[PDB]
Formats: sequence, C-alpha cells, structure tokens
Amino acid sequence: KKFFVTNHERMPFSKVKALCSELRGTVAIPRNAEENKAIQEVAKTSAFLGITDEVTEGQFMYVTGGRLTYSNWKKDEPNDHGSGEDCVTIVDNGLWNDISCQASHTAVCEFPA
Amino acid sequence: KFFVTNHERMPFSKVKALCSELRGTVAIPRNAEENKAIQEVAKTSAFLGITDEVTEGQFMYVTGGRLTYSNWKKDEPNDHGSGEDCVTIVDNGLWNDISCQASHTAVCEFP
Ligand SMILES: [Ca+2]
Ligand SMILES: [Ca+2]
Ligand SMILES: [Ca+2]
Ligand SMILES: [Ca+2]
Ligand SMILES: [Ca+2]
Ligand SMILES: [Ca+2]
Repeated sequence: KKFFVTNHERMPFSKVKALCSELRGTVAIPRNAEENKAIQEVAKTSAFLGITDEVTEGQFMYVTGGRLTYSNWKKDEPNDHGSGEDCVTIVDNGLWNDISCQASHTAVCEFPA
Repeated sequence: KFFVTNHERMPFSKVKALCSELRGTVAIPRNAEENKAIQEVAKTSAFLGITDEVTEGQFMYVTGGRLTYSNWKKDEPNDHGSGEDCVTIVDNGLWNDISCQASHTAVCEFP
C-alpha cells in the first residue's frame, strides 16, 4: 500500500519535506511495525520520519495531519533534549529518537500504492 | 533530475511497473553526470530505461528516441547467448546489455 524511496542524501528536515513534495510524495511515516522495518531497510542509516511536535510541544503529529498513533520510541525518548528536539528520526534497530529538525538525516519519501 | 531507489532487485518488467506506479520513469542517464548520479544511488547493478527490444542492436529509451549518450563496457553490447535486450549500469558506471529477465536494482527518475 506504500512504497518508500530514497536518493540516500542527508539533509535537514525542511529540505526533506521540500524534496518529497517535489517528487509528489510525502515524508515517510510508518503506520505500523512492518512499514517501520521497510523504512529502516530502505534508508539503511538514520532517517527523518514525517512526524513532529513543532505545533504543541510533546504532541507528535504527522506532517499530513493527525496525532501520532503507532510509535517505536527508543527508551527514554522522546526527550526534547538540549535546546529542543521537534523532529523524529528512525535510528539503529528501527527505534525512534526525537532530534533537532536542523540535524541532517536521510531523506525517505513515501508514495501510496 | 532526481534518482530514487527502494533498493529492490527485480526483472525489468517489474522496474517499469514500479516507476510508473510512482509516476516516474526508469532511470535514464543522458550524460556522464547523470550516469555517475545513478551509479551512486544504486550502489550495485541497476537497470536503465534503455532497451533494443524493438529492433535488435538499436537501443532506444523506453520513453522514445534513439540512444545518444552511452557508456558501454568494451565489447558490449553483445546480445549474449539467447539474447540481451536490457541495459544495466554496473558497479563502476560502465554498461552491459543483459537479459530483461535478470534481476537488478530499480532506480526511477523524476523531473
Ligand atoms: Ca518544541
Ligand atoms: Ca519536542
Ligand atoms: Ca532525543
Ligand atoms: Ca533482441
Ligand atoms: Ca539485444
Ligand atoms: Ca552483454
């Protein structure tokens, strides 16, 4: 029902959103453990997910709308560490960590099948 | 152009179907720059949107038109054995014609 693609480049979240929109897709969002693994497999390295709590701190929402349903946070995450972390990356083992949206991570876009 | 991959390896027929589902086309390098860019995204052998399925020895883009830029490996294309009508960019950027039924990495392009 979804295809996940990457050009392997690492960039800040704003650039990922721009890239995926230009391809007419959206930033990858895993709706379950299966999709999560798929994203991990495609990215191979840390990648941003289309999820942020930029609107209301602590309330993670999908960039396409709606409150986060499925999640796979790494232990003790999200932690809004340091000056603040409003973006989400799928790290090693497919676990999630909230991180600065200014950090550079692999762009993965999704397309509806 | 943007070149994207999901890393899966499949026969050419499936690569075409895949890129069309994404509303893109199979990757086609129009120059050395694009050829290197596809090489870097695929990181392994990948199919290019170029075949001589219509007329043997006359490679054409799947989107129409005769092949302009090429980067064949020495002694290629050789339509080896029973036949080879597809084109793969290999690990070093060079090209080899190969069976369309062989499985290689899917790389799609978007304008
Ligand atoms: Ca915040
Ligand atoms: Ca936050
Ligand atoms: Ca964190
Ligand atoms: Ca032939
Ligand atoms: Ca041939
Ligand atoms: Ca050959």
